[PDB]
Amino acid sequence: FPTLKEWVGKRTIQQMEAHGYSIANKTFEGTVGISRDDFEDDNLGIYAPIF
Amino acid sequence: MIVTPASIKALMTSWRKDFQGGLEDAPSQYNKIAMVVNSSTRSNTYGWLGK
Repeated sequence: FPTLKEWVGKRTIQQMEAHGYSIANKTFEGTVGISRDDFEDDNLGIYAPIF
Repeated sequence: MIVTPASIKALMTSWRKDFQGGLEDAPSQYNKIAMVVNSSTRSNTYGWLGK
């Protein structure tokens, strides 16, 4: 609101404002692929932690 | 006074074992910076997976 000021004649009508701001969201992706044979015959256990 | 030879006078000593361990070795402090792993065969192989 505008600051109060000394009153002399008649009231002077004043104005305010308003603001706006928008954020648009985005899509993100990551993909890896491994052969089925290589995954299945994995006795060591090195490809387990991919998930 | 009996004038004994030098070798006889040199044999008149007592053996003391207060000096037995010599000078002790430095403290062992390698566990603070090293990880101990036991091997069972010709060599060890380590493997990890990237991110």
